[PDB]
Amino acid sequence: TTALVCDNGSGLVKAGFAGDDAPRAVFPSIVGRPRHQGVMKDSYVGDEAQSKRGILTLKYPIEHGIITNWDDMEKIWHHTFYNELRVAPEEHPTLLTEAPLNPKANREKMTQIMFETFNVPAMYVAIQAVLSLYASGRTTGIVLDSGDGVTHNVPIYEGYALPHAIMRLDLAGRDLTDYLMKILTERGYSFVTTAEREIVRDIKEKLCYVALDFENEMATAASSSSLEKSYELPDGQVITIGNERFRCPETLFQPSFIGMESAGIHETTYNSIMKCDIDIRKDLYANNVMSGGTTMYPGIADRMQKEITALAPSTMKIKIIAPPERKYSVWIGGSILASLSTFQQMWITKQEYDEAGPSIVHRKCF
Amino acid sequence: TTALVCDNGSGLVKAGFAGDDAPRAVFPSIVGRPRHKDSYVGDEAQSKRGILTLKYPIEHGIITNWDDMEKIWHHTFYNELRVAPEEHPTLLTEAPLNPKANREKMTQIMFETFNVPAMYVAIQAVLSLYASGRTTGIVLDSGDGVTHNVPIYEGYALPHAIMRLDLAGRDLTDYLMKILTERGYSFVTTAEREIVRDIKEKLCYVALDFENEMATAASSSSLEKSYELPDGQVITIGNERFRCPETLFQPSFIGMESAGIHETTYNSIMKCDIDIRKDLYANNVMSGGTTMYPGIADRMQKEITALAPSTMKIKIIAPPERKYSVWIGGSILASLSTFQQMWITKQEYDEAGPSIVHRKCF
Ligand SMILES: Nc1ncnc2c1ncn2[C@@H]1O[C@H](COP(=O)(O)OP(=O)(O)OP(=O)(O)O)[C@@H](O)[C@H]1O
Ligand SMILES: Nc1ncnc2c1ncn2[C@@H]1O[C@H](COP(=O)(O)OP(=O)(O)OP(=O)(O)O)[C@@H](O)[C@H]1O
Ligand SMILES: [Ca+2]
Ligand SMILES: [Ca+2]
Repeated sequence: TTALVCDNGSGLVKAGFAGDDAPRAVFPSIVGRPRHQGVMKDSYVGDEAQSKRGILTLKYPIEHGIITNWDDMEKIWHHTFYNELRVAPEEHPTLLTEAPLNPKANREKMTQIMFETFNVPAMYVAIQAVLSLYASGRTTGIVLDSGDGVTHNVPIYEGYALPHAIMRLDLAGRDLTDYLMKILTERGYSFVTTAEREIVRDIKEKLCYVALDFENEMATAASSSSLEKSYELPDGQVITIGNERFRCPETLFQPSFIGMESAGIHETTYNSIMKCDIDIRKDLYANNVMSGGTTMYPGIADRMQKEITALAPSTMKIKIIAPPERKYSVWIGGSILASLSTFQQMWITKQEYDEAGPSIVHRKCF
Repeated sequence: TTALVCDNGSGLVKAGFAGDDAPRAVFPSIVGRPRHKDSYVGDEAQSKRGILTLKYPIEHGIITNWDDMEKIWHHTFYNELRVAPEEHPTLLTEAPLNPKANREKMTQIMFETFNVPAMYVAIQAVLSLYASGRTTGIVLDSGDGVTHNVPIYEGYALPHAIMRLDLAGRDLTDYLMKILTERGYSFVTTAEREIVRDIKEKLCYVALDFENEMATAASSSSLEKSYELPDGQVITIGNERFRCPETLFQPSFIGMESAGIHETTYNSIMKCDIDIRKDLYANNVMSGGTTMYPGIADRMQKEITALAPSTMKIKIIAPPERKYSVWIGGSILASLSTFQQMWITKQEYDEAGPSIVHRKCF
């Protein structure tokens, strides 16, 4: 009996089979329906909704990690089981993930749908950051999770997230793509359409990096061509990318670049640690673990180590852990968790759900 | 707000307040009712035994008489602890392999009969293990009514591997009575049973080599101890001292064909995966009143060494507190910050019902 792991994000669904080192299916968390359906019942999910976007209204059922459109979330889950993983959900225990401050009612609804619409034999809901931390081989540390829609700091002590100390930055991967489009248009190129967004996304993921000292790099890029990289557009046209390589992800450290007054990710990290008890801060500073697609920039751990060092006590041991496989560490932590012997008894079974109802899900220990 | 901890056993209730180092209330787990209405509990039921029919609501650790158990809980709250139970979260304990229906009924009664604001049910052996500073190990819990081995891996009792010996302290008392009577004394009445219990708890010990000690005992008087009876007669107890608890290792002494406590320990380990066997062998924790005999840890060490692979590191931990370690584990646990999260609340119970209790995590 193979368990399933589904990590539902704001931008991407990551789904697959417990025991694997990577999600088998990764696709856009988008549902499309024909314009004016409901005021006048077809629907499309992920790459297909995107490819058929022309007369569909496209929606993201999860916003900042939290499910907000239930009907469309059902379509995402259905598609995930039957089209992407090609499984009968009633044959498999299914681990799902949730965002840092997911309301109880939300968790209960997810639970009801899994058992009553999908008929899963068993399920579990884990905190995304705790899974990432587990994947890094720890039960204590502070997770920076930067995805497509939202960025969170989640301090965890001996297995337990500290909810009072969670910090949020309302910017992540999709904002960085849009800003790369903006500033790259400003050079003289034109990146504005949805096809051009796809290209820009590929540039972001291939050529961007976090500057160790931002002002030294701006100067270098202005002095020399040494920081410049070639890039071939789908049509064979080669173009050149300079300081926008590192200005784009600089937004995480300086959200003012997209007109936001929020604290950059180094500040959210510090702030989150400072909300925690002095007795555990040393442990958190030494176990700063980065996760999510938007932590993937070369140079980001180096830059964070520099910033945290500036904010923290002079003698604090600081360490930033950025695992190569951090892009899907939330999913991989789930894969690990759902595969080990000790967790077998942690699943919530259909019989338990039948006797207790959905609030059974809250009594949870991973 | 102070949480209550009630560890209900077959022979004794141990009850008190979390944060305390020991239970404030320890009394017999007995309810008496007139022979032909009022019921009495514990010491008062005993003082009235001549006009009451006395019953033990818990047998081998499992609650079997529910009306009488409700009387014990009521008396514990109101008369022993002097608390209104609707003002305190309450941690209760349970036997290994306590049935699900039983655990649910306990929960129902706490919320619906005693109106507790919150409660929890913890496995006795897990609490003992926790009190000793461990989350993996094998507990031997020997009480008044039953003996169990409970192997525990990272906080979780492994139910397929739990072993039981249907003899414990009350059996050893009776047996001491019998063999003292055979020596020529006579201990038959209930008054004489209390005397013999005192002798058992004061003068018995577990021999390292039984057959050597018997030979020593017949040889000289060097193992004889004097004991003043309440009336002031001084009697002599000899190989009595160690024959009595030898029953733990040799249940045949009282006509039982079951495995002794060294064999149940070993058998329990061997029902567990090889992956954790070394850690179990190194972390044998003794708990319960009937593990108090001087000599018992050394004798276990010997017996387990003989059964285990010759190279295996063996360690038997017998905390001086072990008579109340279940209770003390509960006290420690219920005082922790992170435990406030783990209580089942009345609102949770109202939403889910009694089956909510099983998703426990202590
Ligand atoms: N190598 C990379 N470099 C930079 N960005 C990347 C890289 N790989 C992925 N990303 C970005 O990461 C984002 C997807 O990450 P992730 O799956 O962690 O987010 P999510 O779970 O969908 O969203 P959220 O956690 O905000 O709800 C996309 O914006 C993607 O463009
Ligand atoms: N020092 C001692 N030496 C020997 N036996 C002792 C000693 N102290 C207590 N006992 C015995 O321990 C028994 C009670 O232990 P405990 O409270 O652990 O049992 P219980 O929880 O009531 O029963 P059970 O665990 O079997 O349901 C009594 O039979 C008592 O005589
Ligand atoms: Ca995510
Ligand atoms: Ca007991």
